[PDB]
This record gives sequence, structure tokens and C-alpha cells, in this order.
Amino acid sequence: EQFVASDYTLLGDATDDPNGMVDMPAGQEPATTNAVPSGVEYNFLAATAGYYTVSFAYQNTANAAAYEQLSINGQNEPGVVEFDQTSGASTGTAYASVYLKAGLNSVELNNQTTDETNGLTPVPEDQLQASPAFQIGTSTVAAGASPSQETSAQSLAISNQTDMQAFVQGESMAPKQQWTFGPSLSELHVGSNDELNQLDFNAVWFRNVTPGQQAETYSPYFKSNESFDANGVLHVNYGAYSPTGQALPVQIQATYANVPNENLIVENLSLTNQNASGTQPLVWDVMNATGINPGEVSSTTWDPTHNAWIVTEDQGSGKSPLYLAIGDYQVSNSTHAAGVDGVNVRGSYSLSSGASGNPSLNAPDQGVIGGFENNGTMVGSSSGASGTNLAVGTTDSDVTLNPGQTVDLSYYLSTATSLSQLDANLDKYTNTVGSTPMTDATGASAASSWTQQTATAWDDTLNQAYNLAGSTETSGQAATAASGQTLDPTSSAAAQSAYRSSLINILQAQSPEYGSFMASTNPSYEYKVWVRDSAATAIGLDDAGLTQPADKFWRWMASVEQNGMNATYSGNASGTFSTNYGEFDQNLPIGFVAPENDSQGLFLIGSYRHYEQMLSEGQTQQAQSFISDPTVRQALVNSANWIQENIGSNGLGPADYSIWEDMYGYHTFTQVTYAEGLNAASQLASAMGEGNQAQTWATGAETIKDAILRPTTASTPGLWNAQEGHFVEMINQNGTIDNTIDADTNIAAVFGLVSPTSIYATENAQAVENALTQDNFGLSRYQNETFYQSSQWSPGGTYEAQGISPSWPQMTAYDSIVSMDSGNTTQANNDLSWIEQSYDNGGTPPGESYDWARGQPIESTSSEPVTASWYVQDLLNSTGQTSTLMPAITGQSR
Amino acid sequence: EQFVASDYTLLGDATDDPNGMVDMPAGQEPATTNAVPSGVEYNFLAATAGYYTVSFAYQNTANAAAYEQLSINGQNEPGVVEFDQTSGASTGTAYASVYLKAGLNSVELNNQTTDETNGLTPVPEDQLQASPAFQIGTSTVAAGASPSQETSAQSLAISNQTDMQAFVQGESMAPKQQWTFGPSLSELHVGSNDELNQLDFNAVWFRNVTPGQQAETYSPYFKSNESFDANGVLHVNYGAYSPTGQALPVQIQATYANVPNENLIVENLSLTNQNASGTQPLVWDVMNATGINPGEVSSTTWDPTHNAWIVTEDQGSGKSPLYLAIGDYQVSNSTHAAGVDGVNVRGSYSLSSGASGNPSLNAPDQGVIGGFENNGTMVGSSSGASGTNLAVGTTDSDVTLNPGQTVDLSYYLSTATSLSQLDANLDKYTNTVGSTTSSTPMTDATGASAASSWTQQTATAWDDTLNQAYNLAGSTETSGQAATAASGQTLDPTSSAAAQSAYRSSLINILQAQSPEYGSFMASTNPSYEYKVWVRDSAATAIGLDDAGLTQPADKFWRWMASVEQNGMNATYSGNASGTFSTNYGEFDQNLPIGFVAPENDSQGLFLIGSYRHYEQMLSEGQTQQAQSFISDPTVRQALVNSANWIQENIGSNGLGPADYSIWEDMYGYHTFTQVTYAEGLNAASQLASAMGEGNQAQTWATGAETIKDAILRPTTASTPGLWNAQEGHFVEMINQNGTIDNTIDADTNIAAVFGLVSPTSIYATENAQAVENALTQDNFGLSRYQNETFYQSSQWSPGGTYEAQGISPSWPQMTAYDSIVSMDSGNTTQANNDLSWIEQSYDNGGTPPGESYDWARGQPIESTSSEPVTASWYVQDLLNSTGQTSTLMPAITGQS
Ligand SMILES: C[C@H]1O[C@H](O[C@H]2[C@H](O)[C@@H](O)[C@@H](O[C@H]3[C@H](O)[C@@H](O)[C@@H](O)O[C@@H]3CO)O[C@@H]2CO)[C@H](O)[C@@H](O)[C@@H]1N[C@H]1C=C(CO)[C@@H](O)[C@H](O)[C@H]1O
Ligand SMILES: C[C@H]1O[C@H](O[C@H]2[C@H](O)[C@@H](O)[C@@H](O[C@H]3[C@H](O)[C@@H](O)[C@@H](O)O[C@@H]3CO)O[C@@H]2CO)[C@H](O)[C@@H](O)[C@@H]1N[C@H]1C=C(CO)[C@@H](O)[C@H](O)[C@H]1O
Repeated sequence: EQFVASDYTLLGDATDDPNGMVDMPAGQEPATTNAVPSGVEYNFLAATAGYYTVSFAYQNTANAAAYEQLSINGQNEPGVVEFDQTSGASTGTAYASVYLKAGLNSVELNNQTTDETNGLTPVPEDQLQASPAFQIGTSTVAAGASPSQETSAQSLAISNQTDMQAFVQGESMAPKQQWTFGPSLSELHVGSNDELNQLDFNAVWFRNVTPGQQAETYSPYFKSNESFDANGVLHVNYGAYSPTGQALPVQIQATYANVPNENLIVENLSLTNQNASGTQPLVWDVMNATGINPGEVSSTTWDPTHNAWIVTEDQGSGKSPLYLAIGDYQVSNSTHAAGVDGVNVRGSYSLSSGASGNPSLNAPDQGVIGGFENNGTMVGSSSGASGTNLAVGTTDSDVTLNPGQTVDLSYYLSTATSLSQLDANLDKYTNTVGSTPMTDATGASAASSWTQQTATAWDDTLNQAYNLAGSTETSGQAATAASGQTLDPTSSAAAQSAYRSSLINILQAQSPEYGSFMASTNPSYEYKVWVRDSAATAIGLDDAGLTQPADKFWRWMASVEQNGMNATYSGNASGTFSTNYGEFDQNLPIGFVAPENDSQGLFLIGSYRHYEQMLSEGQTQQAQSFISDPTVRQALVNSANWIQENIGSNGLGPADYSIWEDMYGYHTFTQVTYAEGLNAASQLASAMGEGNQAQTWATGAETIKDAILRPTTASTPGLWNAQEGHFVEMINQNGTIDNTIDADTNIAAVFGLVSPTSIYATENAQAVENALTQDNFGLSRYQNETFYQSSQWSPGGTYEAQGISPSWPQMTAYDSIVSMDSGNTTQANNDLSWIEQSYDNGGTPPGESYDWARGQPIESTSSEPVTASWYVQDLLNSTGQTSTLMPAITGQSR
Repeated sequence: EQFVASDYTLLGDATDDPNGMVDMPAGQEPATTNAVPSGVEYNFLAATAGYYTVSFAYQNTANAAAYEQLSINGQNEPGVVEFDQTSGASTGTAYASVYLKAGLNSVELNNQTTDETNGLTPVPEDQLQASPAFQIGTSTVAAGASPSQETSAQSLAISNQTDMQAFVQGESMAPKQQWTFGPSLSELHVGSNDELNQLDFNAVWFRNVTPGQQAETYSPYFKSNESFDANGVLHVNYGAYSPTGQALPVQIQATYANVPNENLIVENLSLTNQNASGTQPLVWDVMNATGINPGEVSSTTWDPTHNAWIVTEDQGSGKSPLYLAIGDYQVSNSTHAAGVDGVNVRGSYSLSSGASGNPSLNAPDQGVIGGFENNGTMVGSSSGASGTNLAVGTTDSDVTLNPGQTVDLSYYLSTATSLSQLDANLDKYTNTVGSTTSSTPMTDATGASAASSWTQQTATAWDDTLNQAYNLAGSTETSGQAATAASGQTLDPTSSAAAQSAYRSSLINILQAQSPEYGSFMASTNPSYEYKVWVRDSAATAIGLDDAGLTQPADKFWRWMASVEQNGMNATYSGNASGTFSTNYGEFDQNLPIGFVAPENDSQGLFLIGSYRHYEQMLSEGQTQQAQSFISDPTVRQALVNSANWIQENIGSNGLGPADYSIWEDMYGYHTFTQVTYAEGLNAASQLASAMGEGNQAQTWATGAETIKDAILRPTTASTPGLWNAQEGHFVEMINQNGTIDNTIDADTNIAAVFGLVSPTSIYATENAQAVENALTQDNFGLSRYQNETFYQSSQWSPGGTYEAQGISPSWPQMTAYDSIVSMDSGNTTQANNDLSWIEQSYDNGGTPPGESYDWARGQPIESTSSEPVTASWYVQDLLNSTGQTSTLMPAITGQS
């Protein structure tokens, strides 16, 4: 439904504008005598309760963001709606996802931004007070949740599925990041030497040289968002120039295309003059500049044929050098320079200083970048250069930007282990896909063709995945009901976007060499592999029918299992895993919290489900290949024997730190993975040539199950509080009960260790919903828990989440799964809508957490593949395309 | 269910105490690195969703209140739980009413007091940071809502039902009150000269003179609560001495008994040493001191027979003086002094200064009070004194207070128009009830018994009055009228203890706020609203009394309202023509119109509706002579007919009556609320037509009622707009002066369904009810008047000062009551009962009906207009409607008969 300006009730100093829009006044409503909110209100009739997206068309030509409080039914929504500076004469759209009641809902936008959680404002108070006067037009209310507008992922990886990962990062990746620089392509990891970051940065500078205007270089100090399209191409949308607070009158968009089964990254910059029709055309110079890893002694010569710098970069002791081409698809207006930066790009401007002034005006006229920042002329050699701190650049000059007419400028990166291979690459990548000196025409077409090939290649990969039942997806595998299930199609556009975004994001975060997943695409978690996260990630890919990349992961996990050579206790014996591994090595264990004994079970569960999934898709050769692989078979058997042998006299396996990694004891979560691990082992027994062990493992699975379900008040305590109707966190080392309600205890019902309709499942689910809910359907891990809030361990800095016990989409996912399975589809669908609005700008799966105080996903660990997986498991479970359930544990082998 | 200390999960620096209780740490959780909440948590299984009372046994031996954030299911409840200083070795109980979900609920108390609404903390930040270390014991979760613990009424009236009203007031009656002094009996209005406040104050000073301790006078600068018991006796419970922040080791309680059909006010002070058994007994001196109205030239002589100061107080030009006796029921150890205060009792200590020090230590050794404050010896004459600024006092000395042994000290007030009548009064009131006239000297024995007997007679007399009211169906009330269903209805009994307390408290509070001379109700018992009579409030109040079967005090009101109707002799427009009422009248005059917001045209209709319901109620109770007397009284009959003719004649071209300011008094236009009163007014007139000797007018008025009803229900999009938004499914606030629609959703539009102008099951009723619930709900079942409304918050008009309510659009129990009535009538009893529970926790400390508003940000009723009889009435209408003992519905408007 559409609400035009004339449908609004005006409040306070909100006035009608002669131009038909509404004038919103500057500033925050003070707590003074007769103070009233200024803004707009209207009423919307909701046919059914649930999530709707509320949008406002607006203009903001000031050099600061405006903030308004969204209020539904007189209740201030978490956080404030941000109205960012709009380019030239363009109209922006601000939007929020809100839970509406059935029937009439009041929708109000006002300057009452004065509420606090935990003594904090959702954005700094000084920015709420500096909120400038701006204009709003039409409001829209549409059915369905939308991703967070205000919070974007600020670090994402692009993979070629073979040997090359690049990271594209905004100017700030976490609140606590003191340095500012971006957006940029800042990391490059290639198979030949995967640990090494080949680059310092590859980034784009813009210079206005419009006749009659003050010439000025805009360096990479922009607010930005970034997200994948449906076809695996990464989009970066530029906002305000942070140092001046200006929306430049040109809209800047960049796409990065890492071409699968090639060695090419295409960068496409779209420049659109957003000034009114008939205004003086703008003229811009654009520099694409690359700093090589400063420590690596490197040399470069110009290649005039391919219009590229050819770099030889040393790789350290005893390793062959890497050869890189950094090219410019524009020829006629292109100049080139090699030498030094001439500036510290990460020491020129800090976001903390606000609109402190364009740092380009302070740059000395030295180096490739200093020169361009200073007067638009790169300083250095047009032939070549050599040393540490090597920099190269290409400038495209006198680019005419007419009102409303998009101009594309493209650049490229290729790597090879030999100059001869790089030259062959360059002949390929400076021409169209099918297809000597490159022209403006052949360059433009090459960039287009290879960008399109990226899209085609990712489409062919994602066509191995199931179509979402009821969606407009047709090119994938036929939507099929899983065992036990009935198809339950969804027409939800939000579900289709999130499903697609989730799959592409999981695959782009997978090591192309090794098959291990980055737990987070943000360096806050050091790109480390958590074996739990990756296992749970692969379970999701299998559910989605993506058995190939899943298979690559399961075989990797088998290969890195600890064989017990250096065993000192059960936690690192045969059949166990390191909590962490490196993302850029075949097998580099990294010391972290230990023991975590959930990985054994999840390995068995996921491998079992992977085997069965391949059989379900008729991939019988691939299934037989997997289960008969000596490494997989031995790894699975060792893990099974570990759980079986380490069952104690109380029927529980060893104490651990488990999923939250924060307390030692007999955790319900890990105990469930033990029981279901042995269940999985029993199921696989015959196929692993271990038929005689099937009954032992089935008995083991029942023994641990019976221990979990045993009352806490029994003579030998179990993990079930019968008095309160919920699982406990854990039994402590000394036999006392940690009675804390933990949303992760829904894992019992998720795997079907208890039936989802059992008293155990329904009572536990109700306890968790009752005690751990924030923002309607956000579930906390447990109460009085400060990770992302006060905790020093908070990866993005303290109070990134302001509300204690932040909401975790993974926990909301468990609730949705258990709710769906027990016939409560209302709760299941509300949960899915909630997870969809926990996603970041442009539909990127978020990190671990969501600040229920601010209505914002956490930036610092966006994006987290395991979160994407749990959404996919949740959604496909709700359409009956998967069942998260394992076979019932009975103590009988099949 | 009970949760002992050992059932708690301890958080942060909360520790087990060797003594079996839990040590809660000092201070507020800061916003610093690794900061964690300190406190306790446990889980409670609720069989059914709804309101429960959560209690904590505790001790606080510091000289500051402790505050904790109550958190249910990880959601901070509105405001903070206050843990006040505990006397000696006593154990206190802190409690909150909370909505629980079906199944498991987490109950947590912690120091995370850092949340803000509208940039404000629910108590001053410095007090949250100063929250001292204290100990908690057992927690209790009990089914049902309880009144607000933290907020008390701070001004209540006691009536003798004939000719005397006294006001008993705490040290502060509103946040904006800059002066501090109380508790006291501060106002006294007698029938002979009702406008005049006879007193400055009558108050009690306490002096510790315990051997071996530093002697010190505690003046009336105490935190206190006050509420009526079931029998119309007013209780004042003393808290901390504000100037030192100390809970004195003696628990002080005062009862005030204004004896009906007499001229006596008894003050009973209960002193209970709360120190441990076997500790040194304490010794106290107690002064009861009275300042006369300072402006009135007065004289006093001592009466040693009755042990009282006899005051002659001038009344102004052309009026005979009033005679007062201020007496001491203690004769042994009594001294007496007359003269001047010697101090400004309202300029000695301010609450704003915090624990600034005992102001008694700064008092000069001058005057009755200065002297007692200074060294325990009143300064003045033991014979008499004369002038302006007259003060008198009696001190009772060497009162021994043993651990746990309550000692009663009693004082008295009597007034008369002649010294001869005062002497007769004094013989009566210094002896036990039904004593033969004795003018012999009062002794310690006769005094103690007199105080007791006259206090008991107050209880008996109010019991006889309230026994004319219906027993609440399903309650333990038996001494009242038999619980009866209203015609066509079935009894729906309630075993709710909360309902019984609130019902009883509501009735006694309404009657204690009625003018004994005139029958008009004070809109508020708090001077913020100048004790003015709002004719709407009083009409709606009387409707509630009639529902409760209290037809006598209702009848006294309806006859008064008839008598003060404007006859139109000086009419300048429709708003003050024949059949209209002044928005305000004086509470201390027969007929003193007071200029306020005008016109308000809702009073005409409410007069007709309430008079109709009053007539029918008397018939229902077999009071046929009283019914016939009422409807045939020339004043009542003419007043009703004039109001009916006013509504009929003033129906405009759109079928709506004249524009007005209506119930909220804040906007001019064609308000749905007032239009409903027009339509139902004519309905009432039609019903009464034959009994008023106006049978020929019955059909005209019935047609009028239908005409206005049809206009209300006419769509806003019709060529001539009505008040029904068909697109959005709700009534609009009003049509504006210029014919535009004010589309604002207003909870008062539920009045249509309350009176049955639309059936409660109609699409109109259910859609409007849903719109109001959806848009105007705070704190689960609190309903705002309308959105973006700053009365009690930012508004300069806020009677208790700005931001008394921190949350914009405060919750109004009257609006929650309408929702409960409409919900019950449409079969949604869950919503109806949740609403009743919500109103019950909107009541003030000790079960006093609140004022108009409740701050949904702080979980506290507003102090500044506590208590408001109309709020009490709407709860009574709501409750009796839910038990089927009344129906708020009028006969269906059809246009027939
Ligand atoms: C990522 C992780 O962050 C937090 O973990 C911290 C631990 O709780 C601390 O106790 C501390 O562990 C250190 C030991 O104290 C020290 O003695 C030594 O053994 O080194 C340990 C590692 O530093 O420091 C940890 C932070 O580094 C937080 O408590 C925990 O919940 C977080 N875990 C989540 C993250 C991921 C990765 O995506 C998931 O795999 C988990 O399931 C999440 O729970
Ligand atoms: C008690 C009443 O207080 C508030 O009313 C204020 C009005 O909103 C203002 O308009 C202003 O009225 C003045 C006029 O502006 C002026 O032209 C002249 O007519 O004098 C008027 C007298 O001051 O000031 C008013 C306060 O003085 C508030 O808006 C309103 O809602 C309040 N009414 C409630 C109080 C009672 C008393 O129990 C009930 O009868 C009503 O139902 C409540 O609505």
C-alpha cells in the first residue's frame, strides 16, 4: 500500500512543502516544557500479523545523515531509521522491517530519538542532535521482511572455485577499527602460496576536473555497502565521502567478478551524474592504483599490448615468484605510473574525526597516489620500477558524465606461476569469451563478456541446488519432498532472495583449494576455520542439494582429523578435531578453546546425511566413492570409537566447552552430538564395512540419550529439569546442575533425539521462547551474557551490541525448525521473517548476532556461513525439502 | 509459590550471607568493559498467563533507598523496584505486579537500572548510583495484581457525611511542590463557612529522649503512604525521616477517624519499637501542634477538664466566629503551650536538598514548635494567647516503647458555632460511646477508651453506609445487599481478593470525596485540581454508586446537579442556555460556577443517562417511594426536561449536536464522545418521558436519539461526513470546526459500545475496540487517550509538574475500563480480566483509587491527581459489569417509543 504526503497527519514542526513533499525539521525532540514530536503518522490495515517493510522516499542534500524514530502502535522500534545524504537531485528510500498486529497499526516517524538501552543511544547522541532538516515523500507498507538497510557486511571473499580468493572491504570493518580506508580489494590469496596476501590494496580514486569547479581528488574514504547478486558478482554501492560528509553528485557503484575456472578478477565502476537534466556535464579523472604487499621485493614493466602493469613479486625463502597483471580496459584516455604510494592510505584519514576535511588537500605531490591526490597526475615511471613498497596505477582522464547517463570504467587482475602463462591469460582476458593490440571497444567488450561469464559459471554451480518450492527458481534441481515430509511451497520473495543469497555466500566463503569455510568473512575472526561451523555449514549445502561443494568439505574434514599420535587426553585423541584450523593451509591446526567435543558427532551426522543426500539425488557413484574412501571411512570409524569408548558410568561423554566455548562441563548441546554421532555411525556401519559394530553404536546412542533425558533430581542426575520443563545448560564437573536455560538445547528436537511433538521438545521450546525472546522472535543464547556487549572478547569492540544477551539468528532458526515440526507454522514463519531482517544490506547473511536494542545485525562477524546454513536448513525444513531430524534413537540397529 | 534464598541463581557480586539471606551489592551496573548485572534470578511456572504479584522479603539498614531493575523473561519491567530503609531489626517486603506468560517465566532482580524513556531515568540517576548494599530473603509469586507499592495518594479527604471535611496530606503532593511538610491534617472545611480552611496544619512531632542517647526532635518531614481501610478510617504509614534518610527504630502509624453524624476527628498514633527483643526500651516525647489559619485573628484558653485548647477563630466580615477544641486524650505527662509556631514549617526543610540534616537542630528556642524542635519544651503560655499566626500544642512525655509492644497516643478535634455546643461536644467525645453526659475531668482511662470507642464508631457508621451497597458476587462480603444479576444477565462470581479490596476501597474513597453539605464530588482529592467539581466526573461517579446499589449518596448528587443546572436567564450561546451546566463548580458552595474550558456539552447527556439509571436502580431495589420522589421533584424533573429539550433542539443539519471540548477539554469540534452522550441522553429522556409527565415528547426524543446515532455511524466519506472511518474500522476523534475529519484514534470512542449505542458484538464495536487496543496500548493493557499527547508529560498544563509521566501519551485506567466493559460484553473475558488486573495495579499504595493517569515508562500511577473518584467509579462499573451485577448498556436506540 502507498501513502502519499497528503495522507500523513503532520506532528510538531513538520510542514507541507510547496513542492508536494513534507519538510522534516532539524534535530532531536528535547526533554523541555511543551516539547512535542515533529514528523508524520498514518494508519495501515494488516490482513494478517507478521513482518512488513515500511519505506519512505526522501531527499537529504545536507552533509550529515538524518535519523528518525520509527514508532508502531506508539511503541518505538529498536534503533532509528537512517536517512543518508542523497546524490545531486536523486530521491533516496529509507526502510525498516517491523512486526505488525492483525488489523489497524499506527505508523509514525518522529524526532523522539531520546530512548536508551543500557545507558546508550543507538547512534552517537551528537549525530542524533546534528540530524539536519530534510524532505520525505511517499511511504510504502509491503508484506514481508527486508534485510537491514543500515548494516552491511564490510568484508566479503570472491572465489574462482580453483586457486584464488580476493577480499573486498569497506573503509571500516568494525567499530573498534581505528584506521579508515575503503572500499578496496585489500587481500589476495592464490593456491601457489595461499597464506600470503599478495596485495597491500587495489582501490579507485576519483578526481572532479569539471571546468569552472574546484578540482578535487576523492580518495577511498567512502561509506559503502556490499552484497552478492544472484549470480555471484559482488556489488559495492558508494555512499557519502566520510571526510566531507558529502553525497558526491555522481552515484558510484563497483562490481567485482572473480571468474570461476579462470584467473581473472574484473572490476566494473558505474558512474551516474545524479544532477538534474540539462545541468552542465561533469568531467572526472579515475585512477585504479595497486600497492603490492610492501614487504615483498617486486619489479614491474608496462605491457602496452594488454594495457597492464606486469608485476614479479617475491614469495619468500625457497618459493618461485608470482606474476600479476593489473590492467585498464580503457586505452585511449589511459596513462600509467609505477613507483611508491607517496602516502600511507591507512594513516591519511580516521572516521573518528568525522567530516575533518578532504585528506587529498594534504597529500604531497609524490608517488602514484600522493600525485593523483595532490593534482590528478600520478608521479613515477611510465616504463617500470623495482623494490619493496611497490605501487602501480592507471588514470583514465576527461570522462564526461552527463545527467542520468551511466558510464562504465573497467579494470582487471590476473596471476600466473610463469610470465608465459600470464601472457596467454592476458590474450584470453583482453578479448570476448568465445573469440592483437587492445582498443577501447575490445576492452569494454572483454570486461562485459568476462563479467557475464562469472554470472553464467555461478548460475551453472547453483543449478546443482534445489529450486525453492513455490519460488520462481526453475533452472535448479526439481523441488522434491524429503523422507517423512510433504512439500509446503512458499511464494515469499524474501525467502527466495535469502535462500539464493545464503547459497552464493556460503560457496564464496569456501577455500577453493581445500574446501574449508571461513567462520566469518570479516578479519575479526582471522579467517580461521571452526570445524563445528564448517560441518554445520556443509549440512546446509547438502540440504540445498549442493552435494559437490559439501563433499569437498567432508573429505577435507576427514583429512585433518587428529589420529592421536601426540594425544595427552581424550580431547586430542584419535577421532577428535582441533577447534580451529587455518583457511589458507591443507592442515594447520590453530590453538583455541579446547576441548570442544561437538565436532566428532557433527562430522558423523553430516557425513551420514551427505551419504543419504547423494543417494536421494541418484548420485550413487559419488555416494559409494565417499563412503568407501579410506580417509573418510577411517576418520568416521575413529570418531565413532572415540564417542563409544568415552561414555562414562553416568551414560554421558566427556565434559567440554561446547558451541559457546565459554564454560567447561557436561553440556546438553555436545551430549546430543555424542548420541546422534553414534546414531549416524550405526546407520553407516554396514556401508563402512563395520556391520558388527552397528549394534554397539546403536546401544551407545540410546545410553547417552537416556542420560540426557534422565531427571536432574535422579540419584544419578541427567540433563532434564522435570520440575521446570527444560534441558539444563550442563552438569558441572562436581556433579551440581547449571540450570541456565540455553536456546542451544533445542538441538535435541532439531536432530529428533526427542520427537518434536514429545513433552521434552514442546516444554523446552516454550521455556526458551518465554525466557530468551527479544525483538519479538530474536532468541538470545542465554541471559546475562555479554559477548558483543560489555565482554572484552567482543570481536568488533565492546558495546557493538548495546543490549545484554544479543539475539542469535542460529537460535531463532532452531525455534523455527522445532515449531514447524510440532505444527506451529505461525511461529516458524515469523521466525523466518525475523531471520530475513537479521540479514545485512543487499541480502548478505549476517554474522553471529543481532543487537535487539538497535534493530541491527552485528557488522564485526558479518558474514558467517554457519548462520546462512542454519537459515537454509530452517527454510528448506519449512518447505519439506529437508528434515533436520536424524533417525529416531531406539538402541536397535536398522 | 515461595522461593527461599537457596533457590536463587546468584549473578555478579550477589553473595550468600552466613545468616541465610542474599547480600545484594551497592550501586548501578556501569556501561564499562566486562560489566555484568549483580542480583538474583529464579524461574516460575505459570499455569495461566496474567498478572501475578512478585514479592521480596528484605532488610535495608542504610540511610538511602535501594533500587533494583525487575526483569521478566529478559525484559526490564517499567521503572525500578524500591527497597526502602527498614526500621530497627524489622524485615520489609518489596513487591511489583507483572504480566507473566503461560509456562516458565524468568524472574530477575539486578542493578542494570540504566534504561531510559524520553531521555529520563525512572528515579534520579544520583539515587540509582547511591543504591546501597542490602539483603534479600524469600521471594513469593502469587496470582493476581496488587496496588502500586512505590506511589501513594498524598492527599485524601475524611467526611462526617454532614458538615465537616478534613484533608490529610504527605510531605509532598506533587513532584513540582517546592516546599516539604507532612504528614499533616492541613485543611478543615465546616458547613458554617465551607470555603474557609480553618487550619494552617495539625501535625505530630516526635522527640527521642532515651537515657544514654542524643535527644533529638523528628519534625513532620517523613516519607509516608496513606489509604482507607474497609471501614472509612484513614491510615498514614510513616517511612524514612527525609532530612536524615533514617528509618527511625520506631514504626509510626497514624489513623484519622472523622466520626459520621458527629463533630469529632480522632487521631491515633501507634508507636512500635522495631529493635530486637531484650534491647534497651526507648523513651519518646510526642507533641500534637496546631497552627490556625494565619490570616484569621484568633484567641485560645486552656480547658483543663477536657485537656484541650479552646480556639475562637474569626471567620471574616459579617460572620460569627468558629469554636475549635484541639485535645490530648493523654492526661498524665501532658503539658500545653499557646503562642506562635516560632518556625516556618514549610520553609525549614526541602526534599530537593536530600538528606541535608535534621532541621530541628537549626530551630531557634522560640514558639510552640521551635521550642519542641530545639530542646523538647514548647515555648508560650500554658493559659492562653491571641492574634494572627496563632499556634497551640500538647506534649506527652516519657512514653516508654518496648521492643514489639505497640503504644497508642490519641488526640482530637471538635468544632461548633457556639461555646455551649462545643462544651456539650467535649463531654460526649472525652467519654466512651453511649456515655451519660459528664462534665467531670477526663482521666488516662476515659481518654484511651474515648479515642478507641469513637474510632470504632467511625468504622461502624461507614459499615452501615456501605452495607446499602451490593456484596461483590463470589467475594467474602456478606453484610451488604444480596448479590443480584441485572435484568437478562447471569451472575459471574469472582473469588479475586484483589477485586474485593479494590471494590471496597473504590466505594469508601468515592463517598469520602463527596461534599457532606452539597453531594458534589471533588474531581481529585489532591489540591492540583483545586478540589473543584467537574460535573462530568461527578455524574460518571454517581453512575458507579447507583451500579453498586448506593442509591442514597447517588440521589444526593443527582438532586444537587439538577439544582445547579443553568436555566438560560443570562444565555449568550447554546453552551450556557437552558439545560446546560458549567464545566466546573466549587466543592465548598451550594452553586458556585467556576469558569474553565467551555463549552463542554457532555454533562447534559450524562445527567439524563445517570438520572435514568438512578430511577431504574431504585425501582430494581424496591425503593418505589424514593424513585417516585426523585422523578416528580420539580427541580429534578424540570432540569431533566430542559437538558432533553437542549439536545433535541440543538441537533444540527448533519444530525450531530453542537461542537464542544468534550472529556479531554483540549480541542474544539464534533467529538464522538460528546455526540454519544447527546444520543444516549435523548434515549434516557424518551425512557423517563411518561414518568416526568412528558409522555407526548417520548417519540420526538426517541427519533432524536436515532438521528444522532445514525450521524455517528455515517461514514466519514459520505457526502455529509459522519464519525465512522469505514476504511480503517474506527470512530474518528471528531469532525473539525471547518468540516474536515480529525482521524485521530481516541480510546474514549469505546463509550459508544459501553452505552450500547452500537451493540458490543456489532462490527462497529469490535473493529473500534481492536483499533484502540492495537494503537493505544502500553504496559500490556494500559490504554492512552490518543497518541502524541503530552498531558502529565511535557505539557506546561501538567498538574504535578512537567515529566511527572515520562512516557508521552500516559495510560488512563478509565480507558482500560471501557476496553474491559466492551471486551466482556463481546465474550472476550480474557482481555476483560487482564484489564481489571491492570487497573488494580494502577491503584495507589494501600488500595486507594488513583488519579487520571499511569506512567507506562515507570510502571507507576500519577501522584498529582490521586485520588480521582471518577476513576474509582469506572473500575466499579467495569467490575460489576464483569460479575453481571450491572450492565453499562442503555436500552438499544431504535427510534421507537
Ligand atoms: C569466538 C568466541 O569468542 C568468545 O570466546 C572467548 C572465550 O570465551 C574466552 O574464555 C577466551 O578463551 C581463551 C582462554 O580463556 C585462554 O585460556 C586460552 O585457552 O585461549 C582462549 C582463546 O582466546 O577468549 C575467547 C575469545 O578469543 C566467546 O565466549 C565465544 O562464544 C565465541 N564463540 C562463537 C564463535 C564461533 C566462530 O564463528 C562459533 O564457532 C561458536 O559456536 C560461537 O560460540
Ligand atoms: C484538567 C485538564 O487540564 C488540561 O486542560 C488544559 C487545556 O488543554 C488548555 O486549553 C487550557 O485551557 C484554558 C483555555 O486555553 C483558555 O482559553 C480558557 O478557556 O481557560 C482555560 C483554563 O486554563 O488549560 C487547561 C488546564 O488549565 C488537559 O488538557 C485536560 O485534558 C484536563 N482534563 C482532565 C481533567 C478532569 C478533571 O477530573 C476531567 O474532568 C477530564 O475528563 C480530563 O480530561
